[PDB]
Amino acid sequence: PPPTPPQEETGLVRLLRREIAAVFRDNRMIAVCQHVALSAEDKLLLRHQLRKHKILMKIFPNQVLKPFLEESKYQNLLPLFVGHNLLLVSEEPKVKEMVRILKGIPFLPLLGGCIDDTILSRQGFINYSKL
Amino acid sequence: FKTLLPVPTFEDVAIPEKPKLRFVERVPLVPKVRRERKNLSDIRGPSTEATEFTEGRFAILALGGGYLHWGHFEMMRLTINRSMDPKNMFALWRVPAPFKPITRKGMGQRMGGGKGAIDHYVTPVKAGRLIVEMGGRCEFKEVQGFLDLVAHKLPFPAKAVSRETLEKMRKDQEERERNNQNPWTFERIATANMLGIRKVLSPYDLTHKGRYWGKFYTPERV
Amino acid sequence: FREVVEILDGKTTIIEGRITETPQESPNPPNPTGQCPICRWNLKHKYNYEDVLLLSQFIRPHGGMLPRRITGLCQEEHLKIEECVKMAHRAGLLPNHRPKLPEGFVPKSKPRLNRYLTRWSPRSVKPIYNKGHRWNKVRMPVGSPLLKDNVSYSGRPLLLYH
Amino acid sequence: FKTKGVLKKRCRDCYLVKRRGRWFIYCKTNPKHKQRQM
Amino acid sequence: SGMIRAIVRAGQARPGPPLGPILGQRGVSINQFCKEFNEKTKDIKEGIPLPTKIFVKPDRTFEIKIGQPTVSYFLKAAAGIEKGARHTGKEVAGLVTLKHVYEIARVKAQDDAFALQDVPLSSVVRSIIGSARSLGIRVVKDLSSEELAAFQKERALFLAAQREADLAAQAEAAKK
Amino acid sequence: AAALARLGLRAVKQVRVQFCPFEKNVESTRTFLQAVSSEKVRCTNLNCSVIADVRHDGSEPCVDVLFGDGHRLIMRGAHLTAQEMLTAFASHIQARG
Amino acid sequence: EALAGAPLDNAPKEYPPKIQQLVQDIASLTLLEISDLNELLKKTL
Amino acid sequence: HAMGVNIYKEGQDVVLKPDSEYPEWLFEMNVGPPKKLEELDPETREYWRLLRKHNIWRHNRLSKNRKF
RNA sequence: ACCAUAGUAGGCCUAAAAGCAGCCAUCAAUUGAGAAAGCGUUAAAGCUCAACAAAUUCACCAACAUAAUCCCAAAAACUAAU
Ligand SMILES: [Mg+2]
Ligand SMILES: [Mg+2]
Ligand SMILES: [Mg+2]
Ligand SMILES: [Mg+2]
Ligand SMILES: [Mg+2]
Ligand SMILES: [Zn+2]
Ligand SMILES: [Zn+2]
Repeated sequence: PPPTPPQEETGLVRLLRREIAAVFRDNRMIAVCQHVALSAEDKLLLRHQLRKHKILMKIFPNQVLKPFLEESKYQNLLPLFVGHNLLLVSEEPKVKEMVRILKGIPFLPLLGGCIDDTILSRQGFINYSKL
Repeated sequence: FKTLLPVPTFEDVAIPEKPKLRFVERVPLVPKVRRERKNLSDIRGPSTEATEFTEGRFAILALGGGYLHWGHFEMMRLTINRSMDPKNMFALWRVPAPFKPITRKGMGQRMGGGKGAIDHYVTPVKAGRLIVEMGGRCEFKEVQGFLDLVAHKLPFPAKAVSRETLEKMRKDQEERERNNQNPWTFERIATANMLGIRKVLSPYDLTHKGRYWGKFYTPERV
Repeated sequence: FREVVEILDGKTTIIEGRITETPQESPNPPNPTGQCPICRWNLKHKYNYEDVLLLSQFIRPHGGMLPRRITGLCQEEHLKIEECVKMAHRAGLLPNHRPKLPEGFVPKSKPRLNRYLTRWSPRSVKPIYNKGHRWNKVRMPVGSPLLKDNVSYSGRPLLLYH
Repeated sequence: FKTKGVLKKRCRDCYLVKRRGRWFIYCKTNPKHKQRQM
Repeated sequence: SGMIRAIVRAGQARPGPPLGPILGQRGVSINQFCKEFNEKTKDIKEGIPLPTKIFVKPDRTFEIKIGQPTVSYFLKAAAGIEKGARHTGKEVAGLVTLKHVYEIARVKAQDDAFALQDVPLSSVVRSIIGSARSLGIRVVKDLSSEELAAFQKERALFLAAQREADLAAQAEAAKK
Repeated sequence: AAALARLGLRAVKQVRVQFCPFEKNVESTRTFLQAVSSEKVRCTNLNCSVIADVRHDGSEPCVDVLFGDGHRLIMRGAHLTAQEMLTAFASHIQARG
Repeated sequence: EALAGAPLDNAPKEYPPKIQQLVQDIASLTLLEISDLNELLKKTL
Repeated sequence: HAMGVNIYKEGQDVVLKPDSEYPEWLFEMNVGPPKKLEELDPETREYWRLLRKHNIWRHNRLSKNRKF
């Protein structure tokens, strides 16, 4: 191969890195939920039902999310992000209220997550909920 | 995910009034009475005049030699005028209106009897000359798209070019000729009259260097 | 090499992937720095349509070419190998790489015309009725121009048209 | 079908195929877009 | 069978175009909708045309959702003008301040579209300012005394320009 | 996801997808999930439910689909590719139904 | 550093080291430090 | 309808709050100068919004030649 | 492959101009989607493009019918050729 042409970070990449660092700092509950194709109406309704319990949703590209997460303390979440995904952000978490809405839609799975530094599968969220 | 790129911005482009192409006249206002002999030598070989850009960044470039008559001008004018945004683009004639008288005889005449009568006028165009020059706040690609039509409908072979494209192909042209592996170039042989080759060559060849033959120009010829 | 199996049991159908053993690249290549599979074995400009042992390594059990990103061939050499495989098929080499169809082996056709180095496909070619004289002559293509860089031991270039 | 010297797609549904040693343009939506290179 | 967007004036609903060709083509009763729509919109005496979302069902029955009135109206009223600028940004139509945009904003915050969006009022105000840009209406930070110095100048200039435009439109109607 | 919409999913009863997020091999089954869960295929028939079974320990990803032929099609994605599952799904569940 | 690997339903018998060393530091105290402990936890919570 | 507002009529047709009642953001928003590309900081999100917009405009201009 | 929701039928002229006879601005929500690059409508509605996310072998241009008694050497891709 030709010698190595190092690529340079854009402002986009740095803004995303900053934003994601802040995202992992602030919210106590970060729940990975596979992004699923819905009507715009239904996605808006979902965002609003999350607005009622104050929970926020966020979406980042795998491109800039994966290296950040493999260098992060959170690297055990790497196998989760291989497909499409949606990041559920919660400050001052109540999990049972998120599970309430996720229950309404059967085809919209909750996969992994971390609640107050505790990395859990869906069953861990079912357990944290009943608590 | 794909990262963006800075878009080319034109703050420096000043659009002139009457951006569209001027109407050109079928016959000059002072019609030539005296019938001229036909230099074919004005179509022949490389072009001297009009080889460079002036205001605009795009052009139609003539790869052959030829004659442009009024029909051609009409074609270019109409096509370019309705294919451009008069706000964002302007065009310019790099070619004079047809000045050169060309004769005919009535079909069915015997040979001899005199010269003919003046049928129409034309403009001579030598290979390497810009026909039409378009500037604007445009990117090259749009202009290229519709300019290639006009280019294709001209008598000679022709291309659509930008400043970048032109300098690209000139540097490529000279780089091809300093790369050349075989010792034997048309120049080297002709100038030194090797094999008495001058016998078969024209004098003009010493300048043309085998790149131009008649009105034809083949760029591949080093 | 991963087989996909399908079973029908009592109105329930099971489809499952199953992995078999893949042979591996031979231990010691002559030009290990070499990028492309052909080139690190020093086969560049050497293999011809005739070399089957090489060609059969990229294709499918049913006779078609393997895709490039899987094989890893330099683009150029991929095209070359593809040409050669077409030619080899047509030449009646790799008889075991056709698809198997229990009915169609029975209905004989006029015994296969022996051919080799055939660039086009037999069905696509119009007979040339007009030939033409010495100065304008219709020539019949033989082999492919993709191979015109093969090493010539005679020194005379291969003849691609007659 | 029209025999043409230059083939070009007249819509997004045209596809471009090499058969019987020629190039073709087949279109399922508008059959009028069919073209056979000469 | 689908949805319909209908922008309709306050106390005005009539069994003719737009409603006749639009709702009549879907196979929906025009009079029932005029009745219900007027029932709901007779309670707004502010006289504001509202965009409304009409869901038209497969059985030819229907449902209706009334939204906040158009920003074009709210701003036409905020600047006190009638019609917006002919050439926008080249000329001015009317003038407003922070207060107008803020009021119109916390009014349109309950709109169907901005309801589901949790966006603060700063965002909606951004939207309304943007909608003002194209309507020919100019914002100013603190304009009040100069709001009236303006209105007494600006209105005279808008009357001058509207009379000049009406005269030139008479001359261009005659030349045509 | 487009080829499923054209094919009229209304012949199906119940579709569940059982997979294990932390395994390395589950991408295929996930792709299948997001292809069936899309609005087109989901709105072709409302009589069909799509259930996502998410477990950590199960260790074997699987797809089970019942339809009104009295038929049960179970494809275990392990080494199977997404569009192989979707093509199998198509030719199986359309030609029969 | 890295975080936990999330064991789950089918087989998880495993409780954390922290809980065990805490119940071990609780079991090693005399009842005067058990009543001290109880008071210091009753006040804060 | 039609309404002619003066300093008497613009305040009488509306309820206009005091200047201490109105939020901060209302004064910060740019009235008439829509921002340019050079002006914005490349480390700000809005810059990239604008760049995206310009990229779209560019693509749109380049697509003027579509045969389809 | 994939996907499309927001002020809003943006302001005007016109019987109607709802992204898309024309003229002027071209702002603004959302991670993300132009006051819209093509089709479409009487005005819509409706299809696509660019946008997110998903991914990523390579992809700029290049192709062009024919004559009159009967086609017109035969043939041939390697054993070493300045
Ligand atoms: Mg020509
Ligand atoms: Mg934006
Ligand atoms: Mg797209
Ligand atoms: Mg013919
Ligand atoms: Mg013969
Ligand atoms: Zn290679
Ligand atoms: Zn077509």
